[PDB]
Amino acid sequence: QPRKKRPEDFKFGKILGEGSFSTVVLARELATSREYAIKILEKRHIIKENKVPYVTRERDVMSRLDHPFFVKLYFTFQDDEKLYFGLSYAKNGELLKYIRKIGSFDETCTRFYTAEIVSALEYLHGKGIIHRDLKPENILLNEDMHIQITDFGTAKVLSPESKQARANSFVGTAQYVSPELLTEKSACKSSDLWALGCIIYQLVAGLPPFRAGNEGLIFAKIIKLEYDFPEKFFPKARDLVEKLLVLDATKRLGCEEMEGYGPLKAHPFFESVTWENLHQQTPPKLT
Ligand SMILES: Nc1ncnc2c1ncn2[C@@H]1O[C@H](COP(=O)(O)OP(=O)(O)OP(=O)(O)O)[C@@H](O)[C@H]1O
Ligand SMILES: O=C(O)[C@@H]1CCC(=O)N(CCc2ccc(Cl)cc2)[C@H]1c1ccccc1Cl
Ligand code: NA
Ligand code: NA
Ligand code: NA
Repeated sequence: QPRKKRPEDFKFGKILGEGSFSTVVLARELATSREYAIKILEKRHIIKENKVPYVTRERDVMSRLDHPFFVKLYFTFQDDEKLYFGLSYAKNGELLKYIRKIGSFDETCTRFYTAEIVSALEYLHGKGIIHRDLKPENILLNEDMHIQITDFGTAKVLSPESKQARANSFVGTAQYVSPELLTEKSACKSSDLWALGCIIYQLVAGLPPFRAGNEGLIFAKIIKLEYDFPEKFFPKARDLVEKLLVLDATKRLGCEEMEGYGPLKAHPFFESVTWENLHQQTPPKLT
């Protein structure tokens, strides 16, 4: 392995963002001149806030990933005060920023970005991992405008030894949380497909489908499947969303009980998509 890195091996630049318990800084490694986004956590805070399992989970999960549509974890290190994660830098930031600025994506852009998310989930689920907090804030964009999914401290590696399907930790974001987590108190891979349906809806409509000024109101709508489509919504995309936003998690297109990603990739909304080539394709410009 390469020499373990230390803070003094880098020059830090701007803060890229600040979370409730972490700060991400842009950094240049002196010996190479490479750029990294380094996520830095104060140990005393992680302890106070009961976040040790989160930090451990983030490292363990990201260490297993090796796919172009995910933020890469290159290294970790620590000192007396802090934990450090050396991540790929996604220069163009959050997908959410683009939704806010443009309001709606056109059909070509919706299809392209949805296809990348589907490709990423196929990989993640193939490794028996549930994301559990999939949302536009956690889909970053690299310099070439391909996706880089992030935020794995609330992900779950399902145990292959027990053929585990359900995860019991209560994690997520209200607009994207699945009805099974609310009613049955567990999530499954298909919970991410529910989140996918909410995201596709959001790209086209400009708002996620279950929305309210507080969480409990959103929960009430999710479990009733209470949402509507705006009058103009690409029809094949509406069909796809209606096949993802299904209360019964065993009936969502793409889930294991529905025979997996093949039928999802075969949906008519994706007819023009070349799946094998996506990360090397030039993304359509977002206008
Ligand atoms: N790999 C990266 N490249 C570029 N920006 C990043 C990267 N990882 C995280 N960020 C940005 O850094 C900011 C802080 O991220 P961080 O994980 O610390 O908190 P968060 O996910 O925004 O909030 P919370 O963790 O409280 O839910 C976020 O806005 C994120 O968009
Ligand atoms: O578990 C691991 O893979 C490593 C191994 C080295 C190590 O001791 N740690 C961190 C242990 C830890 C976690 C949280 C706090 Cl608040 C303090 C110590 C883990 C760690 C080191 C650096 C950066 C992140 C992490 Cl999770
Ligand atoms: Na996040
Ligand atoms: Na985060
Ligand atoms: Na959340």
